[PDB]
Amino acid sequence: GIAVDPAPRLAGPPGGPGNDAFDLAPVRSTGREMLRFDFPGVSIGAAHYEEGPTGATVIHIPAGARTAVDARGGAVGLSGGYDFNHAICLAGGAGYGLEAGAGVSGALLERLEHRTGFAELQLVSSAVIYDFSARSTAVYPDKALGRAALEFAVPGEFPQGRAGAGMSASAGKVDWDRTEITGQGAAFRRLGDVRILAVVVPNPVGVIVDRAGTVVRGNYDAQTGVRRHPVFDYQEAFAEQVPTTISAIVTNVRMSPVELNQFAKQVHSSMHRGIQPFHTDMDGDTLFAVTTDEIDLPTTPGSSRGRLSVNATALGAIASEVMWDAVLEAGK
Amino acid sequence: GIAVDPAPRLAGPPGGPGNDAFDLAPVRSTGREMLRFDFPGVSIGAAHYEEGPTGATVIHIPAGARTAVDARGGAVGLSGGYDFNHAICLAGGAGYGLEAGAGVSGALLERLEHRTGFAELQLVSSAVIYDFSARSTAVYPDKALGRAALEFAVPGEFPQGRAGAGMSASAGKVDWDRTEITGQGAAFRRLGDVRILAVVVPNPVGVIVDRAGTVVRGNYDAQTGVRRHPVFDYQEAFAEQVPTTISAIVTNVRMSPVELNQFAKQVHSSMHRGIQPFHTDMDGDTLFAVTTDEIDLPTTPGSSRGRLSVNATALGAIASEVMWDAVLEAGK
Amino acid sequence: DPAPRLAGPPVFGGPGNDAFDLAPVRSTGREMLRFDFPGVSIGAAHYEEGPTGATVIHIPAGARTAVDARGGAVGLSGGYDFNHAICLAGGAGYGLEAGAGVSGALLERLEHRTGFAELQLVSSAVIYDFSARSTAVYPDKALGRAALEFAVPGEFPQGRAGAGMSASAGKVDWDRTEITGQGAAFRRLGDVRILAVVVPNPVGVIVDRAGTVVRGNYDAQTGVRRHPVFDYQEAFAEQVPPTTISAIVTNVRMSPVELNQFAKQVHSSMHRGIQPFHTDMDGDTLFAVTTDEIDLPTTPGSSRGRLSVNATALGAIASEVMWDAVLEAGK
Amino acid sequence: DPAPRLAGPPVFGGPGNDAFDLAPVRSTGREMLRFDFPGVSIGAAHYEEGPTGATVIHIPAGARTAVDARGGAVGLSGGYDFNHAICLAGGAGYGLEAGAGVSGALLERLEHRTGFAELQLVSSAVIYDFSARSTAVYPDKALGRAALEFAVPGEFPQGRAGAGMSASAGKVDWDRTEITGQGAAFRRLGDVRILAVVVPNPVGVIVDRAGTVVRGNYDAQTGVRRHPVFDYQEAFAEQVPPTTISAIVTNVRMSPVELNQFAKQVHSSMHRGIQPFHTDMDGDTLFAVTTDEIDLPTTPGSSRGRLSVNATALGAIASEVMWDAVLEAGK
Ligand SMILES: [Cl-]
Ligand SMILES: [Cl-]
Ligand SMILES: [Cl-]
Ligand SMILES: [Cl-]
Repeated sequence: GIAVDPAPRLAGPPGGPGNDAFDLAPVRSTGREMLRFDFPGVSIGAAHYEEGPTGATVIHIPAGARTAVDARGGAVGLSGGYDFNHAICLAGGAGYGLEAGAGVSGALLERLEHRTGFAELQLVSSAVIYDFSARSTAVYPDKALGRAALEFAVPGEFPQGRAGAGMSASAGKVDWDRTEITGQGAAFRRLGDVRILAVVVPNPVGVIVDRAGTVVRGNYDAQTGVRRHPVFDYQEAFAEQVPTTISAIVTNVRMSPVELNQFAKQVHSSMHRGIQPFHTDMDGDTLFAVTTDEIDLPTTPGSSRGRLSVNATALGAIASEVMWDAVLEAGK
Repeated sequence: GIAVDPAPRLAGPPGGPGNDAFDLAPVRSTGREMLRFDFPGVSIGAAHYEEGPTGATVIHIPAGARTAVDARGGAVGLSGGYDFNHAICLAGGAGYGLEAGAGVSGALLERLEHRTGFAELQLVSSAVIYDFSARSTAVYPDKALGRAALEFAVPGEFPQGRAGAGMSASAGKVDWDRTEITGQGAAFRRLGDVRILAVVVPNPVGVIVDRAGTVVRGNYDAQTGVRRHPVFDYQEAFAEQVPTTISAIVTNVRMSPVELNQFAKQVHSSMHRGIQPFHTDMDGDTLFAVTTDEIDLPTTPGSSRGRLSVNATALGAIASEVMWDAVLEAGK
Repeated sequence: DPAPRLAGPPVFGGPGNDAFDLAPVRSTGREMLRFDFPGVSIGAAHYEEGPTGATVIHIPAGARTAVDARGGAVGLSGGYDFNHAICLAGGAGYGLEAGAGVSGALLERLEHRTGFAELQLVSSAVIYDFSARSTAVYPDKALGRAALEFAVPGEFPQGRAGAGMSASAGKVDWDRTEITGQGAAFRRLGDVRILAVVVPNPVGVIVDRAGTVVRGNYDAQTGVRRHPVFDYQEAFAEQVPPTTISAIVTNVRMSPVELNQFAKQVHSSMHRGIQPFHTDMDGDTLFAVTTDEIDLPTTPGSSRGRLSVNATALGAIASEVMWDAVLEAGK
Repeated sequence: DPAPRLAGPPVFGGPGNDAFDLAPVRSTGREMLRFDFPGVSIGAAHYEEGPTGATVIHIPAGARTAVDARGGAVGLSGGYDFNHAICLAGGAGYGLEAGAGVSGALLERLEHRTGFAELQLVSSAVIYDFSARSTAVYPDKALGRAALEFAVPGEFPQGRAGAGMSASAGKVDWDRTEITGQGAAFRRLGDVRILAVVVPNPVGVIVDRAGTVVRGNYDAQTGVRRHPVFDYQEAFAEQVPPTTISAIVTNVRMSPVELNQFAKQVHSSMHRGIQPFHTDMDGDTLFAVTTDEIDLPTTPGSSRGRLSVNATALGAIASEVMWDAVLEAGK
């Protein structure tokens, strides 16, 4: 059970200098703690500019992996969106921060010795959060930051908390006076040979909610010292006036394109448990579902626990709980 | 707080005669209780065949209303899917049960005196659940049943429980030995002049879960007398072997097509709180978001409860809680 | 240029299904196309009282399907990724009932078995053909049942037959709209089979490969058909300021991604023979169906070129089979 | 038939961006199109070292946009429903970097303000143009910045210019692929303005309105271009068994649903001038952009017909402006 910290992390009231105002040196992000996991073939790197503060987080899978993209929000900021990726790049800096993905792409082209055959094309999908209201600069994750995240990527490690894309992520935006800093978060599970890793950068309009139904991050009211569910503010506002989260889930279980896409949708929708409201017009919510195609499900779905108990739906259910864990690490 | 009944309603272990084996007479469904609400312009009718047992539930809005359709599942059964509807028809009988919608359509053409100008076209969207494993007949909602639901429709009333499309709906299908009968369910809220009505026929692969996180319908294990979360069965199955919900939300608040579509997605995803897992490959999950375009939101979204507190996202949040209530009435 | 078939002014006011004792007629159209495609049957039925009809493609074994619903006024039921039949019909929204007739009849043939892997799946799409006649009659359950019962292997009745009974083209102004028809074409290449079925009811006109307008937007004042774009641009100079439903069925194995992209390609290709097309006023809908009997080779090469045997290539061949079908429809 | 411009065999092995001191060149192409469209600017820049380039449409006030991404190999960034610029580029995936250069330069012009309603939005799409040259050079940040800086109102450099520097057509076999170009066209009708920009790098060929293949799939053995479908069907007889990126910019107000359906229509219409099109091998992507300055009348009638002034009608006019653009590209 994740020990979330009850103390407030109000982001504060929302120009400022841009990138070239500074001599920007990428910092390898360590965050508050390192998650360690065992998943050969998948590396994660995180880098930030302290001058933002803002960052990027890169998932490198050099073999390339089949990918489904679930771009559910109404304000999505997305590059590539490919159904096969060598890397995924998550970044702050809103639409400007997609540039970090170009830094990754360029650097992978260089590792391939600038080979450009169709089958050699290095494919990176990027998505962004708007993290500018959480700080007083206009610094964004650029080319050099994306390359540095890629260079910093190591297998079996993830920096929890204020790190990479999560450096100035924040939640709960009915009013900015009640918005709190979140983080990024990851969690991982091995069942048999099955491996599931979840990565998340929740910058939601809504709030982070734990399995008991407590609001644990975002919409902190300084006048009461309490975090209410946004619906309460929304209903009072209506009674008076009338009259983004970016994520990845990576598994080693083979799924067809159709399965993987429905998997993506299932795990994504499940995140409305831990973030509320979710998939709003104001959110750019995007989830990447990625399989390394290492392990087959059985032909038939049966087990002592039910006829319909082993299949891609079952794995979605299990992966959804890994994701919830990741959202809670980010809000911790 | 909805007093769900803890007693089990196991559906039982899953041919049988079809429609014409019987002299099928539509029954006006009354269910276990009538919800009463005030929403001029929207009528609901429910009819069933006792011989199924199976039913249909029809939302008649004779003025016609702008509609967004969120067909999220992997096994959707849908007819029309129109962005403007005179009626919505929900039915059992799987794909065969879309015929009820044709019964509605034909009967509306007759009220219009068979006028067929472009602007006079009567538009009905239909969606279905597969409810055949809950009974031992092959009877399905037909033309005559849809017409009878339409004829039975009255304003300001909804039959809760085993009624209309919810007559043989059931939940929790990791194994059919643990599947329970659900129902249909509705709930309604008036804030100021704003009216929100929710209607739901949850026939999920997953289970119905209340606001405290208790599983309250589906995946009842007769050997333990308890309902576990499906994830527990799924994880045990994996450790061992390796190595549909149809709904409507109707409001009187004007929304543009773009808003209404994102509204649909938001409220739909929120239902993964009350049904888990949701939006799976095995589900045909479909939500209809409908506005009668009677009341404007304010131009600006501000209030004493926050700068971003009155808008279509806020209304999604409020409508999501009306929907949860409706899912709980269905599982009650 | 062919003789005109102007629809004439729409005479709304007329009797609907309940006013008649409606008798299904097996459509024979103007001529029969004969082809060899084992496991595919086609049945066509109409009511003279409309006149209006439905055309059903029956594939008993069931076949994977991709759906490209492109217009802004689509009228579609099911849209399944696996189908035992496809139902095309007039009657606008109301003709979606014909498909329920097919679904019901198939269930009876399956002796009312209902296990999740035995459900009989029918996708249906419709055209609005009310303006081309003076009744409110639409293809109902019984007419869908009749078309399935009338289905035989390797025949297709061309012209005013089934769903093509009252299809029409060229709707810049109703005074220049012409009756079309339904149309089919078939090509076999080694073991590769491609059947194209089409029911054009376009806002636009049918155009042949020389760029001639061959059906729709015929001006009785001048004796000549015009491309709609000439009417449109003149309309704009003056005032500012002052559906097609189709199936492509083949026996080549394609993955769901491949078949989907193939459906999109062939569908777009039809803007060569119908113009304009995929408009907000159309409900254009194409079903791509494969019986999954023949493999494409593992690599795409041949004496005709390195990227010459693949799904895009089939796309291109099928696009011509489809253009032939549209032209039969308009003939 | 025009003289051939065969690309020649792809000579992979060559130097990339880091091997050069890359100097942006303002593209002038083969000739300048001049037009009058207040509030729209176009800038084009290339590196000779590729050769490869980027073309940027700048709309300072920002404009509503619909995106139709149709191919099975799309390479797209942003895809926003509101844009201050559109960036088209070679370099395949890698050329999406040019758009980040534009985004960065716009931010500087906005003095680094970052409120949610002042974000500078750039959508970018790319073609793979590596096979048409012998280097790995791609349009980078600086090249995107250069094209935005080079932007002026009412000019468009036709031909090998900007993103069209190494665009090519006709990819049944690389030995028959021909260099294309980029192309634009402009039509004004009363106050109604329509600009069409296109960068065809199709697997298919460019075809004119008479149905002639005018660029791509040229056989040096015979001196003649072929429609790909002839190669494909012969390939199949033998062996079984044995991208275009574009913008349509107008000043007419359309609702988001209207503009979207309009984008889809115009995009499909391009299967008349490029064949095949919307294939799984293409990343075909079209941006429909409106400056929202002129209203369509409330009802659609005119002396040219009852349904003659509306968004479908604009669709049809814009489809011809676009075909002119493709032909300029291939010229
Ligand atoms: Cl576990
Ligand atoms: Cl309330
Ligand atoms: Cl049969
Ligand atoms: Cl500017």
